[PDB]
Amino acid sequence: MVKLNCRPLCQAPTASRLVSPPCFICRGVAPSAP
Amino acid sequence: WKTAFYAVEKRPMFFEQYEGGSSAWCVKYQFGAEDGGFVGCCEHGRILQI
Amino acid sequence: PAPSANPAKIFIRRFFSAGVAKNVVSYSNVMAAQRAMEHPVAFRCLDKLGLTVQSVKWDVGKDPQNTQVGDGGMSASQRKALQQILQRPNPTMSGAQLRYSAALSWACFGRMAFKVSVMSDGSVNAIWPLGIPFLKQKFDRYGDVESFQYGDEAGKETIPSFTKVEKNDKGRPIKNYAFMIVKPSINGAMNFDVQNTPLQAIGVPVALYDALMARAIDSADGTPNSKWLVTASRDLDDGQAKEVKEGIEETKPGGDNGGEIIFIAGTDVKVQEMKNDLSDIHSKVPLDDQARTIAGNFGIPIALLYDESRKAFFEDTIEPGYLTPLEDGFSMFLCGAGYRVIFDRDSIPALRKSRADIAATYDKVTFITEEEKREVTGWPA
Amino acid sequence: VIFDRDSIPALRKSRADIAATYDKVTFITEEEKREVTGWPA
Amino acid sequence: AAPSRLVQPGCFICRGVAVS
Repeated sequence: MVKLNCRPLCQAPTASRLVSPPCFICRGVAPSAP
Repeated sequence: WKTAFYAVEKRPMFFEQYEGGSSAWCVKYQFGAEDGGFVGCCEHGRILQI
Repeated sequence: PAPSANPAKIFIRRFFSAGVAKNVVSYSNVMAAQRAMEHPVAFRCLDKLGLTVQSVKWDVGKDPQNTQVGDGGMSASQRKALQQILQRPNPTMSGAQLRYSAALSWACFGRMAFKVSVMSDGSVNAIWPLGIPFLKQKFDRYGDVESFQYGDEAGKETIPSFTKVEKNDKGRPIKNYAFMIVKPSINGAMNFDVQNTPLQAIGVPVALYDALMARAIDSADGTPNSKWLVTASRDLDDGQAKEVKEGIEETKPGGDNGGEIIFIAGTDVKVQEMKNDLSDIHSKVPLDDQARTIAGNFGIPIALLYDESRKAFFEDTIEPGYLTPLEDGFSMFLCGAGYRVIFDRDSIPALRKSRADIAATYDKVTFITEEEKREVTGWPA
Repeated sequence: VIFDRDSIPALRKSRADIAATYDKVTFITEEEKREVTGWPA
Repeated sequence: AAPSRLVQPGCFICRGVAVS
């Protein structure tokens, strides 16, 4: 009963982005115009 | 949390040599635990979503 | 001194798990102990055992086996204060009530717990007994309990054990702790074991007892208490058959023609008298046997429920099953070596005559010095 | 290790009587009268 | 319970000058 065992010879990197909370807006300003 | 959700424990984690199915050359261990949980009154909590 | 390495580590490995605050008594046992307080015989034996132990009188004194010339009566004021609390515990309770509740919890569960309030210098301030059903304790990594949890959510006083607590330079503690006196059992497991209570082996006969009494109370109300099942014949003219009824009926005590004969001309009526034994409703024979079992299991001579039996009940079960373990438990960690809590034997009214004659006959012997004649019957020095 | 027999509450009566009657005996030294009922020396 | 909103006050500044 053989039980295998494998380990990727080579490896690799892993990139990712870093989105961050934006310069905000506020819903509804009092002094405004239609 | 001390009253919005309760944790139930009956019998802690345990191991034991499972006598039976174990021979003079191979051991078979058996572990177990007994616990559960439920909510208390769920007008004590709150969740924020988008 | 203490090597801190006991062979009780065989259970925290896998038979137990550290830092969980497991309860000390299974809830089935607590319910059995609660309903055993309502049972007639079980309560009777319980309050008798609690009453007798409650009667003995406490005092601190020099211990007989005082080989420790380096006496542990550290201050002689802590011992004075210790006497105070053994006679006057925490306010709104006396030492008698403490003895009663301690023995009762020990008899019901095989456990004893307490709480101390040592001020700052080994001087104990008060003693509180702990409610054993809802008392939980947590073990260390090696072999023993370190603190006791008392309460589910609001009560969270993790009162330390006597093992690990801020000790004085001599060894006396400085902050609160608890005792957790335990009754031994098979397979060791000093604190991890199952309880050892007579309630463990009395489930069946009490169930038999209440079942039979349920039969007794049931058949008491439900069986007709009437006699003289009279029945008429099948041609009897209701209009004169009722005359037969009133004729039979008008013989009661406080009746006009009572005690005179009943004459029936023709149409033979037949009466049969019901037995209505009702003299074995509770099954007397298989009821006292169950009472004896739930009595003998508590260790009480049947005769109590003659003076020979009383002396036996005092010096065979009560003394070496409640008095010696409670005394040894307090003596172990409440004071230093050389001094320990003692109760007077002569304070028991049933042993007075026995002590009296024993004292008299020893007096007659001569090849024995006076001091050993004393110590063999109390009387330290 | 030794346990003292006189600590048994039921045995006190017989030990008391056995000591009293031994006291009446005379052809016996005091030391052996002791050891026959405890009391080493 | 049904999901309830959490409406908060916005950018409130003025009561006396309308914007052109």
